Amino acid sequence: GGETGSSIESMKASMIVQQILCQLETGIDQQKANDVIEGNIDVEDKKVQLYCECILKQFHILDKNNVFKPQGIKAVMELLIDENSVKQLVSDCSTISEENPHLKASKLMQCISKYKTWKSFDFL
Amino acid sequence: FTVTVPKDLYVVEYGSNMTIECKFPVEKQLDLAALIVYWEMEDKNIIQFVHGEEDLKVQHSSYRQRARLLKDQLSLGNAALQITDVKLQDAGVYRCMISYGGADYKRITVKVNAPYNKINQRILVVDPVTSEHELTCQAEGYPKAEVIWTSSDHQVLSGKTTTTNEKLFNVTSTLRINTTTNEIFYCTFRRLDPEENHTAELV
Ligand SMILES: NC(=[NH2+])NCCC[C@H](N)C(=O)O
Repeated sequence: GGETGSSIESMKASMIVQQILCQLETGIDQQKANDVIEGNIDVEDKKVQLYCECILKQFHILDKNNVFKPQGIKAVMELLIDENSVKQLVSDCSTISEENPHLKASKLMQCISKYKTWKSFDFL
Repeated sequence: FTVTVPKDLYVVEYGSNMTIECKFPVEKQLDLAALIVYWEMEDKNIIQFVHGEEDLKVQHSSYRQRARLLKDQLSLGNAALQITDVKLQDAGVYRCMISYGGADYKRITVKVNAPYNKINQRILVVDPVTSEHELTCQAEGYPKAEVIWTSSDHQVLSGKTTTTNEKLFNVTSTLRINTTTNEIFYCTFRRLDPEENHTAELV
C-alpha cells in the first residue's frame, strides 16, 4: 500500500506523506517518530515498532507477510547511498529474521538506518 | 483537524465514472503551499498532491490517466478523487490522508456493482413450418447470474445458459420453443449472490 518514485523530490514527498500517515495509524509520539527517522530506533518500543512496520510496508520494503523485499529498499536507498552500499544493505538486512513481525520491522529499520538515516532526505 | 467523508461506501457501475470525496476544514482562504492530499487504494498510489504539485511520477500506471484530483474543489475543503471508466480493479478500500495545519485520514469502500442491467434480446424463426423460434438474452456483470425462462403462463421453461468472461461475466441464454405470434416470454437474470432480479420481455 503506497508508492515508489524516481526523483529526489518525488521521494521526499512520499517520505513526508508516509511518515505523517504512519504517525496517524500508530499514534506514535512526534519525538519518537523523529528518533526513528533520525536513526534512534528503540527496537523494543512497541510504538516505535508499529511505526517502523507501517512505514516499511507503505514503501513496500516489507510485504503483506513480513518478507523483506529488495526492490523496495533499492527504490528508497538509491537516493541516499551509492549502488554498492545499496547491494550491501540488501544482503546485510536480508539476514534479519523475527517471528515477532513488529520486532522485525524495528530491526530492519535499525539495519537500514545504519547505512544512512532517513532524515537525510530532509537534507536533499 | 478532522477529515470526514459523506459516504463510507460507493457502489458504482462498471464503466460509469466515479467521484469519491473527502472533506477537511478550511477556515480562511486555502493555502496550497501547506496542503497535502494523498489518495491510495490497496498496494496502489492514486494521488500524491503536495505543495501545489500533483506528483505524476508515483501514480500507478493503471490510474495514470483515468484518475484526477478535482483541484477546483479543494478551495472548498473538498478533496475529490475522480476516476473515469470504472473498471473491475477499481473495487476495494481507498484511503484519503489530508494534511493542512493538522492531519487526518479516512477510508472509503468502493464496490463496482455490475447488475445485469443491459439485457440484449434476439428472437429467431428457426423453422417457419414448425413455428420453432429461438429467443435469446445476453447480459453482462460481475456476480455470475443464472437465467430463468418463463412463458406467459409463468411456468418455468428450460433454456441453455453459457457463462464466459476480465472479472466481468458474460451470460448468454437461448430458448428454443414452438410458439405462435403475440406470445410473450420472459428472460430473468438472477444475479444469484446479489439478488438483482431483472426480467426482459420478448414478444
Ligand atoms: N436443458 C438445459 N437447460 N440445459 C442447459 C445447459 C447449460 C450449459 N451446460 C452450461 O452450463 O453452460
